[PDB]
Amino acid sequence: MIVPVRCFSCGKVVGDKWESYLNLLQEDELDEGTALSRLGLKRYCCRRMILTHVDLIEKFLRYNPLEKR
Amino acid sequence: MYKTEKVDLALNRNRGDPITQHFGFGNDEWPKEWLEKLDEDGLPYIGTYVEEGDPICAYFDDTLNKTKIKTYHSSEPAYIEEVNLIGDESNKFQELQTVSIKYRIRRTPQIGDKF
Amino acid sequence: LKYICAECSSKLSLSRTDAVRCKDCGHRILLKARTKRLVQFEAR
Amino acid sequence: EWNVEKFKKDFEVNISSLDAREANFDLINIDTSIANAFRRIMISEVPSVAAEYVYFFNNTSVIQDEVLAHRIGLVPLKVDPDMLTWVDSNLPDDEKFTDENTIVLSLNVKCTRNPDAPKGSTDPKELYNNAHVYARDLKFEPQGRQSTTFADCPVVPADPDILLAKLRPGQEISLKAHCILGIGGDHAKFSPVSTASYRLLPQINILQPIKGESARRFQKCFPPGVIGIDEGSDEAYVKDARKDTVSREVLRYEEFADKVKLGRVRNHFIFNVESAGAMTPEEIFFKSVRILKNKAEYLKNCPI
Amino acid sequence: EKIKLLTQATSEDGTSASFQIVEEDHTLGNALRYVIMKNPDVEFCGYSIPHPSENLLNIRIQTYGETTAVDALQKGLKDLMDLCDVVESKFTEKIKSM
Amino acid sequence: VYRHIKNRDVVLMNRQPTLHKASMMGHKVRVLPNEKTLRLHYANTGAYNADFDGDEMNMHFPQN
RNA sequence: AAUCGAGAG
Ligand SMILES: [Mg+2]
Ligand SMILES: [Zn+2]
Ligand SMILES: [Zn+2]
Repeated sequence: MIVPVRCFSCGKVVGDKWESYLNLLQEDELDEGTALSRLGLKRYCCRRMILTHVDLIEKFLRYNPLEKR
Repeated sequence: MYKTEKVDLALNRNRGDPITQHFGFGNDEWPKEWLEKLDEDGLPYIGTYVEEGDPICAYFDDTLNKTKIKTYHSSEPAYIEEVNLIGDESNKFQELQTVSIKYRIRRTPQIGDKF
Repeated sequence: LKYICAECSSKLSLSRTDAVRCKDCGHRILLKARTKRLVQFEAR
Repeated sequence: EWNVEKFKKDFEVNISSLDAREANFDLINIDTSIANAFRRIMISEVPSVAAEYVYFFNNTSVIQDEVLAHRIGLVPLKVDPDMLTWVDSNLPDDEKFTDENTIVLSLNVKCTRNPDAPKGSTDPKELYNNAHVYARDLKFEPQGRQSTTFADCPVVPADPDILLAKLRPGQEISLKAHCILGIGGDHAKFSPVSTASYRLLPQINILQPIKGESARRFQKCFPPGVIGIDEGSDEAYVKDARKDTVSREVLRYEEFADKVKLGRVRNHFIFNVESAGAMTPEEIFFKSVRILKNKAEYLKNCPI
Repeated sequence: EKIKLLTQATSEDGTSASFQIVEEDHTLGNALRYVIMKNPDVEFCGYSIPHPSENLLNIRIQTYGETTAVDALQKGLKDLMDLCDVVESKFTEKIKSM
Repeated sequence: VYRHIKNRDVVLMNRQPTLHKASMMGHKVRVLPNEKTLRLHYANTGAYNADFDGDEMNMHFPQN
């Protein structure tokens, strides 16, 4: 749903890199491998954690029971 | 895991007879210990942690002049997710005879689960 | 204020022996609000 | 015979690099029995500080309380583990936590809609106020003597940019997290290394000369700085073994099937250590060595 | 409580004992076994974990004679301590050198 | 004394369908600290026709 | 308690 704090396999903190990954994908015209490398993700265990994240939290957040729609 | 149970206090009554059972607590002398699972309107606080035998919703029944509680029937501890008050569609105004209660149970992968 | 209308999402207080409906609009579904309480957890 | 002196004569360390997060070094003339002991202690036994007990006061967000507490337990904290003691579990909940072993973090954040947001704005940071919750929002609430002992170094996450949660207007989070000392063999959140491991130094035994164009392709079968062409004679030689990642691409050609043997130096360990952020990798290694020694000393002094 | 001598397996002269250590695993077991197998007086040495889900380590030491299994265990533990000390000192030397 | 089942007790194990008596044998109980499944050695799989992909089997505790 | 439907080995 929301980005995991750490990589499952090794434990490297990858929770602070999802927004940067999106920025490097959108603003810069970087491919996914280049963006992951420039974030500091060398092991494929760490690369998959960001390369394959879905970010369903944004779709969950549109159903807000506390604000008039 | 999410499970929704429906507490329908209108089970015993039928077709316009008075409201024998009302949600909440009466003026009796009931144990104060179950005030840490239930609100002052006889409903559970959202986010509470329920187990076996913990109160789920308190009702005051006039036919016995006493305050009884419904309890959680499951050996797996759960968390109260949401409580929905349901009112009947009839244009005649009534009290609440139905609250829906949602449970959240933590399904951490254990030894025995299938992948 | 312990209830929220399921459609207009306006906080409303429902007294006992009172009609279970939103005061603003005609919705008969109400959601219990979560109030401030201590709830311990394990960060595990 | 084997002796501590005969080990001290031959053991040596070659630090290849050393940062505040990652330290790469070598252990030579040591046994896997001890290198693996060091690696296992680094991963599991070296203590660190992580959030353990979370006391929610309100959570109207989409993320549920147990998930949020798990995420708050995962975020690493820049606390020197020596600055606090160990929690005595047998003590009652009232007196269990004290100013010398517990660090209190709080997170109070409400989301309100931004009334100045432009029309057609899709950025949550422009549409809403506090639509994102970060680890940096975890304020540090010192209590007792730590108000003076931690004045030199306030407790902050090693990664303040960790996206803890997201919010929408009306929603809010109010919680307290108690942070204590623990080890990674109990829960993976207390592990102070992103990953600590080693690898034997590869050996590339060239058996027959590879003179000619064959040297160009043989050198093409390895990482770039592993094989070189000798200036004098057109011969391939092993420049740097440490640069080799053992992928056996040379074995996939029958041309070199009987010209090279790939092996290892069974005593030459290349330790690569990364730190989560609470401690430096060199100090992690030093603590693991000390832990092994102290556990052996405890066994020695234990009556039998 | 930490270290226990299994009387059902010990020898009368003390030259073949078996030790049960709590809260230990391969990390200490393998290091201690390797170090004890450096004593020229020990005949048999090994470690076993009865069940992985229990934190109990078993150490067997059989000596040729002239010592005991307890003495061999003490020697191996002290040698392990000295090995750790020399590793620490050499690491610090190279840190300061850099 | 209705004592708890110790390690010196014996138990009867059975996996349905019971096609032959080898599919119902006696086992010495070894009490483990962690999980909530019954742990079986691999050599019993031939007798029970059992695999560890979701199979469940009964465990009867004789009383006299 | 039946009946129907979904499953597991
Ligand atoms: Mg089967
Ligand atoms: Zn990883
Ligand atoms: Zn309404």
